[PDB]
Amino acid sequence: EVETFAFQAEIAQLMSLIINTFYSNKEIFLRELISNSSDALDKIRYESLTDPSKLDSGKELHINLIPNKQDRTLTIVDTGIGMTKADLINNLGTIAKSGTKAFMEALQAGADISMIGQFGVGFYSAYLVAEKVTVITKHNDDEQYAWESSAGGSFTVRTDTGEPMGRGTKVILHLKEDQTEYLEERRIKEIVKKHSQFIGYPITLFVE
Ligand SMILES: CSc1nc(-c2ccc(C)cc2C)c2c(C#N)c[nH]c2n1
Repeated sequence: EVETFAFQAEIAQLMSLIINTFYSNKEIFLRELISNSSDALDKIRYESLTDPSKLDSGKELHINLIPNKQDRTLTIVDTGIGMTKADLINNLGTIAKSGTKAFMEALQAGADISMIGQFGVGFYSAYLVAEKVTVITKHNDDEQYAWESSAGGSFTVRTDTGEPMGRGTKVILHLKEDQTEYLEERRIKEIVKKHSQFIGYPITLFVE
């Protein structure tokens, strides 16, 4: 069943900072998560220009936004390259130790939280609006895994059973009680239009 890991001290810190720092422009979380999905989809793309059997786990390269009012969740699904178990543990494939260093320094020197994606740690912006984040992932080589964290210094990794996905990553944001605006069609559309309107892959906003 479930393995528990300690975040590296630098990530544990960034996350406390993201969670605790007063910052009203929370919406940038969606641009950062769509920008990582797009990066993951560029990667599966690049790979398949030399090995087309890579697209056998699925040819459609896209991004879905799925809000669920009853579960209070907003899910970003992509059919990107996915992460193997080691990717997920090595904090979701990021240089997060060195990025938090560069980021926390960039903040000292006049940056604001909205620039987080320049240091390749934009994922953690999910903790502006979510109390809990589950990342379900499937890379061609490996199993389907679930990663989960409610911050506080640890995360879990397990094998995910059932809901097979073929290839990619889902980020499920369990929203905080007072960030439910991010479940509204109108607000999601406004934010994609403000910050993500020239992404290179179709983004579909699901209706409830
Ligand atoms: C390289 S495969 C991959 N990785 C990520 C991702 C990247 C970095 C981090 C810290 C976390 C995730 C889930 C996403 C992601 C996010 N966030 C959305 N799709 C993704 N696909």
